[PDB]
Amino acid sequence: VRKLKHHEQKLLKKVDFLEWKQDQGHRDTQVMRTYHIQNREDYHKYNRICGDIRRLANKLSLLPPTDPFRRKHEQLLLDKLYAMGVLTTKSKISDLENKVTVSAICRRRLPVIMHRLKMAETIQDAVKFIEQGHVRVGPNLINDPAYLVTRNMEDYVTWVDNSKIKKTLLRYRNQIDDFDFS
Amino acid sequence: MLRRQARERREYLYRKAQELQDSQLQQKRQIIKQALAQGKPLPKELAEDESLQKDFRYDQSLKQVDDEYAATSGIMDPRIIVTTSRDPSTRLSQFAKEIKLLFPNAVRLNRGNYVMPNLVDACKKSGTTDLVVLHEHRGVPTSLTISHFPHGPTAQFSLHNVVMRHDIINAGNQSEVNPHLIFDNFTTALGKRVVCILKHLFNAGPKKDSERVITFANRGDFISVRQHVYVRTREGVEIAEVGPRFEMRLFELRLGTLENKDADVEWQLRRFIRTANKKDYL
Amino acid sequence: TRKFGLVKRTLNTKKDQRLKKNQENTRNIPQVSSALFFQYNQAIKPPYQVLIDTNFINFSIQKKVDIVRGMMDCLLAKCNPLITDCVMAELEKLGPKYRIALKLARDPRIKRLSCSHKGTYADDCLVHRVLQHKCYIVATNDAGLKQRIRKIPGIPLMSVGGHAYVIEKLPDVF
Amino acid sequence: AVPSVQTFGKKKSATAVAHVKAGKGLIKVNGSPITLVEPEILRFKVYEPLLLVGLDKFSNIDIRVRVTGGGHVSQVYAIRQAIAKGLVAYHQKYVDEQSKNELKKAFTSYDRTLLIADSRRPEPK
Amino acid sequence: QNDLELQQFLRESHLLSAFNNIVYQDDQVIGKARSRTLEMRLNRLSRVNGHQDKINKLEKVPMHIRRGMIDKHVK
Amino acid sequence: IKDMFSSAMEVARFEGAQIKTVSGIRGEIKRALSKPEGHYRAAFEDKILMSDIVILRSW
Amino acid sequence: GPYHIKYAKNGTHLLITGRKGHVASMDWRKGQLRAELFLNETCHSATYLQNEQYFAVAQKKYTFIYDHEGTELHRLKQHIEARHLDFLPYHYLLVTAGETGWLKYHDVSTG
Amino acid sequence: FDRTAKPVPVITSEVTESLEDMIRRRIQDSNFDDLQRRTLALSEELQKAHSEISELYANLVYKLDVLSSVHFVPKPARVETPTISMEDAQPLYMSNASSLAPQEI
Ligand SMILES: [Zn+2]
Repeated sequence: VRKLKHHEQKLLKKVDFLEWKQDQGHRDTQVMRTYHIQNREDYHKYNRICGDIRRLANKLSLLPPTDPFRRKHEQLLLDKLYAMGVLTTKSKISDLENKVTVSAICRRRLPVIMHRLKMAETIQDAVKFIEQGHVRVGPNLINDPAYLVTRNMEDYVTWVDNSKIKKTLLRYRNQIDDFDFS
Repeated sequence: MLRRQARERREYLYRKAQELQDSQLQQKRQIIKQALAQGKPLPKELAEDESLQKDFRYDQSLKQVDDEYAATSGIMDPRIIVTTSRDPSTRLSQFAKEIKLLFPNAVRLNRGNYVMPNLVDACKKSGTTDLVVLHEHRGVPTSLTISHFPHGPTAQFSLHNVVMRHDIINAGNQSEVNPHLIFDNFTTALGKRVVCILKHLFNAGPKKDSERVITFANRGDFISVRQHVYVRTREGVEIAEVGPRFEMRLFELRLGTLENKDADVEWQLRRFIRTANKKDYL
Repeated sequence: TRKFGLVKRTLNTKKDQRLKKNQENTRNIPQVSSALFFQYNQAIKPPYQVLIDTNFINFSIQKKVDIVRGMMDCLLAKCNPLITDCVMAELEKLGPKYRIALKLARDPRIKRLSCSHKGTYADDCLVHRVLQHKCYIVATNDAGLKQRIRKIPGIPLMSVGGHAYVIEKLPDVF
Repeated sequence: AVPSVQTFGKKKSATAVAHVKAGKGLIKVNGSPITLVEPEILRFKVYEPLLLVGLDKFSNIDIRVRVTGGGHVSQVYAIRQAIAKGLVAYHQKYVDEQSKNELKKAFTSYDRTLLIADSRRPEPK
Repeated sequence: QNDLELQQFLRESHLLSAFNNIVYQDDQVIGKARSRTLEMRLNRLSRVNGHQDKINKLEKVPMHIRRGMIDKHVK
Repeated sequence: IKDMFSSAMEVARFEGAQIKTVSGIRGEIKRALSKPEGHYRAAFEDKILMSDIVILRSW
Repeated sequence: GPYHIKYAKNGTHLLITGRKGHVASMDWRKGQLRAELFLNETCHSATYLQNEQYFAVAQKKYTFIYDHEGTELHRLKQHIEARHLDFLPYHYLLVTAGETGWLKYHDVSTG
Repeated sequence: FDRTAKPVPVITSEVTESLEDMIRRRIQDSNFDDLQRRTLALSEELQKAHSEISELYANLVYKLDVLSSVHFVPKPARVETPTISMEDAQPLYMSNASSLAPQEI
């Protein structure tokens, strides 16, 4: 579309082919670009899970404050989300509405975990290294980039053995032992 | 385990970092709770802070042992390893045996050629809660270090006036019962911290008839440690000294284990401040 | 062979020029006037030229001070009173309660001065005249315009105070 | 680029690094022949990786060992561990897996500390 | 008039009537009644020391929508 | 520290005293050295220099 | 395959859509490929909007709107399981019908 | 001259007696700063709110377990009787004795 003239813009104020109100600012596309999300529906599945969390938090808030049921369930939810890694802290109840985002879940995906662990320089590099078969979480090889890492499961995200990446880093430090297969 | 302990240490330090802002928001919420209870006007900043008032509908249901000791306070009994400096004398070995007998779940371990980073790792993988290291100057014990695991506080005490059971007692054996503890004249937050550290070396819930009493009494930043045996006569309680007597002085408290020298200092003794004489910190 | 990390092409709202927000995406230090000493305007001399503001006329009528005669008594010199187009437009917008002020502004001893700006805002118009040329004396009783003229160096300020006009920041008036 | 292998051996503060490449039979430790490794009384500890499997296994390779740290005993044990592991790794990389498995069986039957590091860490009771 | 819970109950008697379709006590009141009564109390406390512009600010509504809502409410 | 005192008895009367450096570094007399006689051990809040002079203020 | 085809109202552009997600927009008389998408998904229909510059594809659940080069502009959450697409060129209305039994008219100019 | 710090206090008869009298008093009062062992009717509208929150919590924790759980996640869900009745429906059986123990009868 060419640039509208002045008299045309007044008659065509609402016209926009690229930004619609139902797009919600292309927040989904922004988040997928930040965390290299490949599947299109991943943001919306994550958003539905966040919506369940926020709906439950709203109901617990509408419960009376000095309710043992309310306090127990809010602490249960805070502990569960913190253990998964979605919540950075357990201090505030209000984080169950303010700090539950899609990006918070996407920061627990495997390439973001590797990039934070300095295993890969970019999230896209981490994605490619995952699909190329270099990454194991424990004994198990993970070639799915969408795999979500728990706080406990962070400690076993490591390079697979016989990896050219692992041999390269050992050879850089001059600590490569070929008996160990490197 | 190498990756687990570093990650948990990072999470612990992050909690210590966020604790200040959490406390500030706590006082901002406490004004609202008092204002709602008393019908008192709010200040201007809390009146115009719309986000805090919107979050108060969630945070209205928020309400003590320390963070390092919170997970297992009263659940699992401690395991203490009592060790000495590198080449202990016979008198230091005797005092180490005495301190081991003072604590109810403590084993005395030969130092030998043990490196402190290797000893701390061994303690961590073996699951001991506490490590106590004893120092001396020609047979006289001068220093006592208590370090909590896996990343707990490390407190260092200067021992004075040390008298041992091998000297005073000609005969008799220690009762080795879960004792009754007496913490006296600990008022400040540093005193509460020292009380927590010293208290959690002992087993939870001694039974009522226990005749052993261990006393830590604060006199002018000096902690007198006594061990006594009581018999409940109808006239009163008579007291027998049954253990070592010493005065201990906290001079350094660090937020890390014994191996770490880069650990943050919770408290340090400052000898050469101008007004050092006036204050009593414990 | 296929590339790795394949993603679906979508709209980059940060960097697409078709969007309006991305579509939107020498040094001048003016010289100090040679009419001025450090705070003293030395070029100015009689006959002075006095830019009148609307409330100056209104307070002149309330205190029954003649405009030309009162200015001549205040300055002890001949003056040229100038009313700009925006000032006359403000007096005309003031309505039917101020037709006396309108007529006393229409008095032919007051010389008109054309404006080539959009809108009718006497404050910015007079301040722009002042910031350009140092030959004017600003007659006003508005507090904000008084503060602006006081901040501008080398510019005399006239006001209606009490029985007659009072001058300020003109060293010649004794 | 010749076929070559790098392996490590440890005993306390001692560390030995063995480079096993294609060669003719040169077995050198710290730029010196293996037959000058001191002490005399412990030279057969260094010799025994060679003697368990035979010198024919060494007929076509060159071993070069650089050792730092520790004392005489620790360095001897580090040397022999590095040489045994380098033999196993070279015979797995450029010779057959059957040769590798037979070497590993011989070394394990004699002394596993030739292959796996002996770590005397403390055990609290 | 110095008493608090009586004046609060009188002020919030309309909300409790609207949403309880008594449960006036804070440890019993649940749901929308709890939310709106907390909002009323907080707004009342904030009114005296908060600037009115920053205290009461309407939800953004298009002109024709808000004018129609006002006209129907006034009817 | 040397030259402040002439014997360990003189040191032992003044043990525990505040001392300071011309730089301004504060310290404490701790113990009397056995040999030679007038010397003593002192603890300061920082490392001091061989160019420094230690002073004790009395009346 | 199979391929559902659509022509521009000029007839200068052709928009093919395979059932297995291969959607292509071309200038068939010039032999010039404007866009080509491999969605790896079930696709039922496609239509052009007011030009060849925009086109709508009825995919597995939601209907998507792409530009001339092939970038996704919109994902219409309100249009669910549409099998039939249409465009009213004077009203700028994209009309979707499908498995749900709901007929939906969407203004492509305002959204 | 000014001294930098208080000397280490000496233990004397009066100090020991004061300490022992404090210990005696706290034993008599039984005040002991011991570590204690840590352990281990609503209304119809409140019951309905609790039931709704319980259902929502069950579904949410199921979906979070599906996200983070290493294995497959199942969906969230004694009278006297013969044990052959407690079995599944098939021609055979393996256990005969009734469910209740003699001590339970
Ligand atoms: Zn003008």
